Amino acid sequence: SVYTYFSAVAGQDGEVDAEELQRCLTQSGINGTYSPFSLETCRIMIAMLDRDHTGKMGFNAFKELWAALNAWKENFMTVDQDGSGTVEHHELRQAIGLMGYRLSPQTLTTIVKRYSKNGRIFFDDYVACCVKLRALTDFFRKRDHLQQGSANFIYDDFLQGTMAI
Amino acid sequence: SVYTYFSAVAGQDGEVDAEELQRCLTQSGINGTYSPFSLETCRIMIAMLDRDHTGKMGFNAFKELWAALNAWKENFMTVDQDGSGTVEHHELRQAIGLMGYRLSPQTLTTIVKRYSKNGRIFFDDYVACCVKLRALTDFFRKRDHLQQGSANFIYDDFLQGTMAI
Ligand SMILES: [Ca+2]
Ligand SMILES: [Ca+2]
Ligand SMILES: [Ca+2]
Repeated sequence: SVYTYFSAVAGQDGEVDAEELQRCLTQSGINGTYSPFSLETCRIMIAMLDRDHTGKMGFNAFKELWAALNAWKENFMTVDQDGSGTVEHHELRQAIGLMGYRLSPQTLTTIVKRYSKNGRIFFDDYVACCVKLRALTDFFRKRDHLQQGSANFIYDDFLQGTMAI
Repeated sequence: SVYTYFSAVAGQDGEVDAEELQRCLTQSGINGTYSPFSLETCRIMIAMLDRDHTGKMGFNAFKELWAALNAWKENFMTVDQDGSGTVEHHELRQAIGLMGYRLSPQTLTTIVKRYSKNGRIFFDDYVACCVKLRALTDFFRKRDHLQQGSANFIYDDFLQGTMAI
């Protein structure tokens, strides 16, 4: 069980940091034949749910992450129509739609260019993208309760929410 | 010159991607006895100046980056008053002030937690921090029309500016 691996890598504090999380996820086999997650992707995964700002992730938060990772993995396989093991612009656009985001062509362009390596978006980068989209949206939503699609941010708040990710 | 190193790694399009930039900067000696830059840091250095959204860096952008890196390098030497080769909370506070940014102790704490390892911020992470602070502050300033320290953002705009870095 992935939960058994969590316990095995948790260490003395019963919670995982980026490095421990990377070990747990790699042992889980969630990445299949794709490359394991990078330390950076695991760090952002933690930042996404680090409500207490401790740089670590508790088990209950991990259950939420695991659920999200499996949904994102299915989306990846769904949109990877050519089975390249990489997500191209039109595929990523589809995945973004599957996740519920309504983004402009330019934003999509920016995202593809930012996450591409040698021309392609591999699983690790794809997941990192999904994580950041969710983390940034969580922050934005706290300033957009009416869900109007706009929000005011004081500079300091803006940096706190974005620099933490 | 550093531009000689740029020309040595530049692609046939006269630009460099994150990996080619990494090689150029390693040859430049901007780090001295410090470590080379991580791929992630080089990727955001490119993003910071990717005004034409090509995911690559041309000569003009590199010259701008080189100037910024030297500014950040000099600031690093200035604030690392105990010669630890690393920047601690108090020292980063000074550096952020030298960069012309005014943030709260709370935001400072968020930044230190994000980039420090055992209380120390090493060169690569320090530069990554400087890059993101500049990029996000410039993005915020563009929307802060009245220059009052607060700005309203359309959701998609917010995501493009933040996902870009
Ligand atoms: Ca632990
Ligand atoms: Ca594909
Ligand atoms: Ca120091």
